[PDB]
Amino acid sequence: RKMAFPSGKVEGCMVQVTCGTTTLNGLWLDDVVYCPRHVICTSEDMLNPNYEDLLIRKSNHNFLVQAGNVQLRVIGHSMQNCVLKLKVDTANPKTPKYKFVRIQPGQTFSVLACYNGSPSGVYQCAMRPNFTIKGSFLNGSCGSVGFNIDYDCVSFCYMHHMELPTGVHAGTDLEGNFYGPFVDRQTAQAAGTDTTITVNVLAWLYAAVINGDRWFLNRFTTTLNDFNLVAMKYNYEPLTQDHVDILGPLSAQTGIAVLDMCASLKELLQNGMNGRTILGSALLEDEFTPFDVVRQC
Amino acid sequence: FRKMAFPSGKVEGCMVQVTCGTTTLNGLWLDDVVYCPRHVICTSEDMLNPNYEDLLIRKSNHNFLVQAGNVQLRVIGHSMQNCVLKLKVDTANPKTPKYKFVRIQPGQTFSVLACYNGSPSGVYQCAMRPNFTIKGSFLNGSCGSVGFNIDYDCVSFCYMHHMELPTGVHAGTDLEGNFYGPFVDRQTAQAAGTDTTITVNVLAWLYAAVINGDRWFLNRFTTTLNDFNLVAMKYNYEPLTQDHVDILGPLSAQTGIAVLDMCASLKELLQNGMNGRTILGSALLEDEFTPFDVVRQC
Ligand SMILES: *[C@H](O)[C@H](C[C@@H]1CCNC1=O)NC(=O)[C@H](CC(C)C)NC(=O)OC1CC2(CCN(C(=O)OC(C)(C)C)CC2)C1
Repeated sequence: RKMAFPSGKVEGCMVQVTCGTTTLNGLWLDDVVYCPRHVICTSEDMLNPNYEDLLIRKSNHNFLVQAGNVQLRVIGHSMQNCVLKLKVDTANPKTPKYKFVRIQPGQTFSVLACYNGSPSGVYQCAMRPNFTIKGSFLNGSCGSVGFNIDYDCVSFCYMHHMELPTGVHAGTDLEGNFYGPFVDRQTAQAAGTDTTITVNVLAWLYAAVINGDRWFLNRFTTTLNDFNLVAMKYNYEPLTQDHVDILGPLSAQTGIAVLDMCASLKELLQNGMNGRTILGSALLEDEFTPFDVVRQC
Repeated sequence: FRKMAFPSGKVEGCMVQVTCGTTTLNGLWLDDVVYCPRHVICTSEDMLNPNYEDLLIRKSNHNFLVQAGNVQLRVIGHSMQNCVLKLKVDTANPKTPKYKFVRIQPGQTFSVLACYNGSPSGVYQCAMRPNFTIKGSFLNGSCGSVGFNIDYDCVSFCYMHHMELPTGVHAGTDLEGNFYGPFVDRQTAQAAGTDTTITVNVLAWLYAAVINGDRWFLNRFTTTLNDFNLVAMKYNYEPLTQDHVDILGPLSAQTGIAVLDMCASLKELLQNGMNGRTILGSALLEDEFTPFDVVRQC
């Protein structure tokens, strides 16, 4: 089961940011609201926005920030990469303990999808190897954030900016740097070739075993390098030794050597699933990390 | 299409732990009442075939430890309603949302906030199967975790977790303590009915496919509801109810495809199969998205 982190600590930070006829979401932490800088653009502006130029021509009072029914007065503004930072005259008493992190491709996070500053849904995503995310984001979702929670600490890793023509999504870290080769401009952008997150597929196969499901297992084995030759042929990421290490706990728990599960996955890549399904899926799933699997088994 | 859960914060603000002796589970604190599974009053050997009424007569208010985090909530009354305990406490929860208690129908989906020792671990979307089980992620200590939907700002609580079945699926009650399906809160081996496919949700999925321009499977014909139901059961599909036809109304209006015409298309898919084709990029028909879910994501 794909499980998201409880979203309450993040819900308490979501606000609405408006500039002109453009409205999206902001993240209110202490006395600063973070949001995508393209809020300052109009229709025309978005095709090729000179953001430093557009920003210098804005005043604080052109930014309407609403926390529910309350307006928050903007007393200062600055831009860090693709994120706008609006200083407000009120501190958010619901600010959690937090940090800003930049996540690695293959890592997972929860997304709190919001519209008009109001939380609407929560779901689990992975940072794809090509630095897209297979999100569910509609008009007005920009400024929705992604996060992980460790203890009481929220690690914010993603802020939402755009959708690509293939229907996947792109955004930045909370420092405003995009994941991937994308730009916050209204143009058709393609991503690099995506690949499948191999260490996560292996984790999920282990999960299917832990769940008493093992039709895909076999007696064969493989070396790491020979597995990786086949993996790359099928646009799977190569498996590193640290990935093998990371899979130990699941390996121990099932008594199945990592490289034995690699030999099972190799057979699936070459033969297909021949109708059969694994944990309900006709497709090999690659958006559970080993941690995700462990913490839920 | 993703399994998307509701934001969990309004429910997180209601979770507590309830302990009797060394047995700890979760409870739901709304206004000045805490709701939890009655089997908190059981020891190990009580769970085999508990006499709940005789177990409760021995208990007093001061035997219940209710905690929000580490802070004790004093219990000032107790009673049993079906399979839930209602513990009256001396503090009204200041985080109580607007809420309702609803009893859902099979096929309906809801979010579960999986909790341990009163602390949330994760949130996910569940569907009530036609055999009144859910495929959860519930570990020891998860009992009392709740399922819910959020409409406007109103939380509709529909599920409270009580047990696991020998096949690994899960069973529980509504917030009035009435089990979904033919299960009892005893630690005995109980079997669920053979499960079936949630027809109304498949139809919702086919409407979703049409909304996104994937409509090769629409045929020129229609059917009666009875004829469809008799065929559907031969494929281990749930028969449709009138309420099912009704909740497909909005998607039928959005697409202009009458419900019974879509039923005719599905019947053809069942009888002829997919013939190598895909719908929304899958050869499998999805049955855990409700008509409401589809609309929320389109
Ligand atoms: C901010 O809320 C918004 C979020 C977008 C809106 C729709 N889904 C989203 O994630 N972001 C923006 O509007 C971007 C602003 C720029 C200044 C960066 N622009 C875009 O995201 O580009 C448009 C979305 C787009 C529309 C058409 N098309 C499409 O229909 O795709 C399929 C897969 C549905 C056919 C591609 C995506 C271009």
